[PDB]
Amino acid sequence: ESADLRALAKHLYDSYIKSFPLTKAKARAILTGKTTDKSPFVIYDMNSLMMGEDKIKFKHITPLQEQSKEVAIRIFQGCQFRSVEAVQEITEYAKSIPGFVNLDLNDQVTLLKYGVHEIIYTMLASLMNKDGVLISEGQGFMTREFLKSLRKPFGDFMEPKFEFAVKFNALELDDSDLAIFIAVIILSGDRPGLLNVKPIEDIQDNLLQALELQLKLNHPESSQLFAKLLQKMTDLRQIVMEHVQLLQVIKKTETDMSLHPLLQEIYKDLY
Amino acid sequence: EPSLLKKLLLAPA
Ligand SMILES: CN(CCOc1ccc(C[C@H](Nc2ccccc2C(=O)c2ccccc2)C(=O)O)cc1)c1ccccn1
Repeated sequence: ESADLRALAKHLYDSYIKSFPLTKAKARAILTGKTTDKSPFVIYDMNSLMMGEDKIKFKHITPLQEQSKEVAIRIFQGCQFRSVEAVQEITEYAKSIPGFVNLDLNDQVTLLKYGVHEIIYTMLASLMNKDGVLISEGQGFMTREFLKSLRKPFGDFMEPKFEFAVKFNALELDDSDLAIFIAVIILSGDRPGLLNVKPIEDIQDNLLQALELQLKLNHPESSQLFAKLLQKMTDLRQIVMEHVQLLQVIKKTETDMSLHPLLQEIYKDLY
Repeated sequence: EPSLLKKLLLAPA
């Protein structure tokens, strides 16, 4: 019973640590200053983005600053670059969820396809405070105000993620809780087009029991925290769907802003 | 057309 659920929780946490370089613990230490590392470079405008380019991981044909003469598109390109790597991290993590790699490979694909952005948005909250988001493994802090100032639809992308994060961060989960929660998101048996749902739901039932136990043990003073966290899963879907519509605006109105093929594959026929 | 997600899922380690 609960014996293996504690082992599962620990296995997931260890895998999470292996898969995600910038944990919530590291990010909070940076965001609160409880680190001996130098303060992240604060990107709050065109000029600061130009000077902080060296802190935004970006490997391309030319430097980030030369991607466009326009700030919004530089941000778009750097964020796309990060998302591709985020997807790869989440995929590695997923493969460590017990049972996951034994599922139909086409179902593994489907679970990843519909789960990765929900997980990205969940984990982005770990990197956020009310005023901005850590970027490039905490190498840069991009202000919420700056992101909101970008011309439409560029300035509409991050604000719903900040609004989600402020409420989600109020739950005060830590990495050990998050490791099980994002496993629960991945193992969702109601993703469209799943070929064989029972094995997925069976895994998710175990993950849900380990999450509930983990939350009770780790947050004894937070009654119904499980119930509160479960109610956020549905918010993530709305964020994804709203993000899709914004990407659709980019696609219908901007030239030369095709997505990385991995993102195109994820988004193709999404919902 | 070959799935990039499949490539990532089949990659070892
Ligand atoms: C904001 N941030 C941290 C990572 O934030 C993420 C925020 C969202 C995502 C998901 C990802 N988003 C995009 C994908 C391609 C291009 C732009 C976006 C944006 O989301 C976007 C668009 C316009 C303005 C701002 C963002 C997706 O859908 O795959 C992944 C990561 C950045 C920003 C610039 C450089 C590096 N770090």
